[PDB]
Amino acid sequence: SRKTLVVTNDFPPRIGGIQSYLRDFIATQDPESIVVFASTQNAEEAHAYDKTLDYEVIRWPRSVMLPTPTTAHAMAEIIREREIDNVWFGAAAPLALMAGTAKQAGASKVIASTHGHEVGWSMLPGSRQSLRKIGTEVDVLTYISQYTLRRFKSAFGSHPTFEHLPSGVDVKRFTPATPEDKSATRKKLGFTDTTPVIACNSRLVPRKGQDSLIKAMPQVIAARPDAQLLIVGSGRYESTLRRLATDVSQNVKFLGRLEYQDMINTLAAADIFAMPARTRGGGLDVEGLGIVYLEAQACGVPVIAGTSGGAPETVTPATGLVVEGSDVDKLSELLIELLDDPIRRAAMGAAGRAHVEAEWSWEIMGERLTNILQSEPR
Repeated sequence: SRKTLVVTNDFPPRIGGIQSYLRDFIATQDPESIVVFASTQNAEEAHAYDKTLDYEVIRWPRSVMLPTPTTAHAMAEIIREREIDNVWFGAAAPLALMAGTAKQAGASKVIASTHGHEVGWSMLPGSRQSLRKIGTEVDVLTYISQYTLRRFKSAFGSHPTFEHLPSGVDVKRFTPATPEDKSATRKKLGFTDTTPVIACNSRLVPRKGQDSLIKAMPQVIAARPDAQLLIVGSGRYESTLRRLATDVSQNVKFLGRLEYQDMINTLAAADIFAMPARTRGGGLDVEGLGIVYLEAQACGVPVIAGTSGGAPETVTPATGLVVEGSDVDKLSELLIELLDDPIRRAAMGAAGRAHVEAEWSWEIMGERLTNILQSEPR
């Protein structure tokens, strides 16, 4: 059994995408084979959280962990003292620059995780050479999607192996609603069993395409006058969305950021999950993990996904439809068609559930990580 040190600037109790990603992947592993070396944003909250866990977390008493000589030496000391076999950098850039030190300290395998923003036109000076350095010293680079892999090109060079490691989804928490619960959820929203419901769970930013959905609504309600769009989440773009929703305000609900279970109940009672993510910000504002699509499929709800980044990779033609987010006419058409086709929706939702069970659960994804951490070095 190989022992892994996870070196990361991103770790709970701080909330975020990489925090959730690492927290959940670590949880799939044998706790005796895991040590975490993490930065500390709040020392009292960090300590309280670490007490709940069954594996060691060593806190670096800095808000930000940086690849300095003293951080390198501190890491090296942990590698020697805890007899570490693997060093897994939670984010490749910049911390995986300490990979050389990790190996000198006794680690026989270095893994580094990418998240999709390492390569782009806003890259800082020195960054391309850093990615090369990281590449030569890292044995396994994990990547979240085929899209990101393509975007890297040969930035990391010829040494590392690339392993696909997207997020899993908790298929026990996200689960299809019973008819009774679905009816009760709808009643609490002020709807009935026949109300056409489109749900969108996501941060309220232009990228997620809540604006596209709102703009499609006039056409959708012309076909289905009682159709309801549920916008679940919070973010800077809220006031724009509300402005955009003015002339369809009776058919669009802003539910705010909902409590976890309430959000699941709402998602599971919907007819369609729709998030037509589009790529913006000169190509730099792109969809990464697409977790909301996985959650929807786990709840047995048909999905409308955008063409942005790795979003299409989370669905199959059997579970969802991919749409160009900026094509509002095509979006409303797709929405109307699916709302008029309950038989297909039931089949798409059923296929959605089967798809996440077979390829997206934390049990399935956990196996991939176990292989990376427990295999002999190349």
